[PDB]
Amino acid sequence: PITKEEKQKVIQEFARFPGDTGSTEVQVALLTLRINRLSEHLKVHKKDHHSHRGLLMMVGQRRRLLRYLQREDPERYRALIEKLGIRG
Amino acid sequence: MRRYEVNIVLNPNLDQSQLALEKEIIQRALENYGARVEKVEELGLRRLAYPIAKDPQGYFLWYQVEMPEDRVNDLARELRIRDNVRRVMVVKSQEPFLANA
Amino acid sequence: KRQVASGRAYIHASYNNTIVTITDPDGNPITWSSGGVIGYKGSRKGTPYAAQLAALDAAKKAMAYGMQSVDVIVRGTGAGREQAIRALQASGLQVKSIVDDTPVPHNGCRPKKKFRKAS
Amino acid sequence: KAKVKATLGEFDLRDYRNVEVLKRFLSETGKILPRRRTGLSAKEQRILAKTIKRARILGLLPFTEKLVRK
RNA sequence: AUGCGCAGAUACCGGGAGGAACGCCGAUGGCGAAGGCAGCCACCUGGUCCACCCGUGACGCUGAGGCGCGAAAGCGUGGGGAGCAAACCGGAUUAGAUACCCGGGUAGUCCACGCCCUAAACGAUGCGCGCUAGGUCUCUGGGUCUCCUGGGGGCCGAAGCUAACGCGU
Repeated sequence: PITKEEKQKVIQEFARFPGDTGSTEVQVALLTLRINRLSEHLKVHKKDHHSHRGLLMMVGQRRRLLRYLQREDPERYRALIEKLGIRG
Repeated sequence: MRRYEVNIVLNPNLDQSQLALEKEIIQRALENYGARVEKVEELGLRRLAYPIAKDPQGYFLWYQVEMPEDRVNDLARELRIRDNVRRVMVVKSQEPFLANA
Repeated sequence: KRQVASGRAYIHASYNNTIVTITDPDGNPITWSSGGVIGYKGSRKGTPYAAQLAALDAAKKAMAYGMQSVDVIVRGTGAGREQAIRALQASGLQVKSIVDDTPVPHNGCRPKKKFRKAS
Repeated sequence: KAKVKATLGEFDLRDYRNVEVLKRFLSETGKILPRRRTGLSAKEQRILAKTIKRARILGLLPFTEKLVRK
């Protein structure tokens, strides 16, 4: 899965400041871990459609957050996709 | 890497040598797969509630172990290629839920 | 023929017939009987009375081998279960102990339309 | 009747080796007893059914018995 | 009655092979968006509920088209094949019986991969949010644990609604 220290690594890695757990960039990073792990799972378990529905939803929730950032701060919006390597 | 309970039921007709040969064949496999061993409990001879491999009884091993989760299947796979190995039942360890006081 | 002091009486009690087999302590048949083995034919072989005749026939045939007591093992639920049992008790031939061991799948094969009507 | 919970003190109903306790939860035909009879709660009985089954696979408990004196 | 049985069947005991389905637990129970999901074990993975009140700062709702999922039966390729069973082959029944009952039986039911895209796919009730008495049973959290307080499942039913039947936090 995804361990507390794995998560915590990624939170720190992205947090806008010390103690930030809920920023738009933290959220988008945490989502991306999940999507990536989940994507790996599904390339091997092609049949597991119930999970693939989870995936569609995460991806949705990602794209929505990104649209938000992109509109509030086209700058850190660009920072986040460089760092993550996605949406384009 | 998480904590499990390895159950083995062994053939009940073994002299100290054939018996402790199996065991060392087991401790081998166990190590070889990543399992350090917390507690143990050799309860050996117990009377089965139904005949297993034609036999009215079976010999009971019980390790408690930590090991890498992804090997746990592959271990018990191997663990049971032996003939005097009659059951391998490996179970994720668990908080002891209780009733009555 | 061999002496078998005691052994086993199997009642196979179906809706359509009752058969009784009597075996030595190891379950090898000694003698048997049934509704057909007595005079009856078809429908009557069911009937509690057929059961009686058959149990009695099987017992008397078996006392011939000097058999004197038996364990009973019943299988099925069928018009003649208990007559077959009461018959062995009343046959002389001492009944040591009755067990029901009717088989039952732990959910297994699809049954015939006949025994499925509960959908 | 009596309730099979009312006959015991603390027992780990996740302990699939304790045949002496675990066994008191089966019928004479060796079938998992209803809660009507066990006097456990839903949650508990769920964990019991799970542990008994384990015991069974291990050979320490019956799947069935023959009913005596029918 | 067809049928099976003296090439010894039925019943009974021992050994083996195989396929399919999981008794009791089992619920008026639970999970999932639906279809749907039930022996046990591991691993991979989806959703969701509670407490803390810590982070972001309206980032929300819905959703034409698109894309994905979608019971059964059916289609293709390759396996499998125990039991069941359209068709079909017989036996009865009948005024007749291309049926109901009985004995057989192929496709199919099972697996893998690719199709099909349907249904009484039903709560015959689209999705979200706010508001408007209560009682009682229940699953699952939390608390100061008579109870109080979330989230599910039920029934009775304030106000109200309804052609009525009913519906009714």
